[PDB]
Amino acid sequence: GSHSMRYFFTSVSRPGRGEPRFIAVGYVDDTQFVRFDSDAASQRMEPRAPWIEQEGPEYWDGETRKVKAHSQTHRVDLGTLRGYYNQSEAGSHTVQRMYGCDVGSDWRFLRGYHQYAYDGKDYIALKEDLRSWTAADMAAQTTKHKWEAAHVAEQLRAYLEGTCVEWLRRYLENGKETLQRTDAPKTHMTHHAVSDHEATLRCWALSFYPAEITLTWQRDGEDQTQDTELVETRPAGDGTFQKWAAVVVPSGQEQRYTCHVQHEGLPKPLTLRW
Amino acid sequence: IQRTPKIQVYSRHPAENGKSNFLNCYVSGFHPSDIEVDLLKNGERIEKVEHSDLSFSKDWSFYLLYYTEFTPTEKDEYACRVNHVTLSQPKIVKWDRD
Amino acid sequence: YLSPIASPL
Repeated sequence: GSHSMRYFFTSVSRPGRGEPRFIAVGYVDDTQFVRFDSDAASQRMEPRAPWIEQEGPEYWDGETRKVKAHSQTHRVDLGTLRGYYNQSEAGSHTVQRMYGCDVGSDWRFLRGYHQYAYDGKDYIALKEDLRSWTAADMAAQTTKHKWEAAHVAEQLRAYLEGTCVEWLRRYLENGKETLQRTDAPKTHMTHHAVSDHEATLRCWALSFYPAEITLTWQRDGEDQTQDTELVETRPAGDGTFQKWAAVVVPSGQEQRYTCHVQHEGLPKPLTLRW
Repeated sequence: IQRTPKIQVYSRHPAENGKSNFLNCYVSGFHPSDIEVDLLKNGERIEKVEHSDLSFSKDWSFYLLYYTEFTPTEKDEYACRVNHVTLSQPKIVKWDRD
Repeated sequence: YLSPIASPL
């Protein structure tokens, strides 16, 4: 299938003393590969995947230089937003930024995005045309006006359509053994008797990558969504992911029910029964 | 915006006694980002606790994995204690093996 | 590979 590169940035003001906490992370698909923390001792962009260590000092200095420019933009943004919204200097506030590009299975440009939030609310986002903006309110309209005058959008379009996808291809090549390998779910099933009448069945999917997964229950070959639970997909810690789903069933009727697992790393979707 | 954290507490691998493992507490769906997370062994807090780099989802809500190495046994209980502005008091989730 | 410019608001 497709792939993506995405950076995520968070800036948090500290009003009593000093500058804001700033954290950046880089992802290729579901794999963190770089990071910056203002509170860390290095004050450098740092690798978090083996295949990015391949890169020389010049890369690391460039990335450190850009990440600190991002840091400063956000520092400035917090002040600008404080005055736009008439807030006092007593409060801690948050700024968040996410941008990135997607490519399809042919590794050619598909989409790009860039969105920005203030205290966890939409502020301004780049439209899919990569030529116009969506401001959520009148503060963000002023920004929209500034950025139209300054042709920010065109700068971003150059990056997203050009450089972003070039470096994504590079990363996918240099991280071939992991980034282009899918791991299939390791699946099993547990039972839990709550009373003599009521049994709970749980379908587990473990140790799979990428994160995208679908777990559905059937009864006598038909989709059941009643009396079922499905947890948020959660990370294992070792690069892979986990997810379970449960259904409550009458005790003695367990054989009627089936869990159905769809994942990119499975040629045919799986079926389990107790 | 204030969002209250969802929490899962779990092992990296199916758990067997005497067999070294990782205990995870995944906190997601929260806002703001200031949050306290502590893993507990028999009620007493654990010290060698790592956590992932702060990120967020489509909806702007933050998420974090806290983790630490551990060896289960039949006696030891494990839990995740979480505090956040949206809570009147700390939220404690016990690790069950399922 | 980060964007080379981060234009402020």
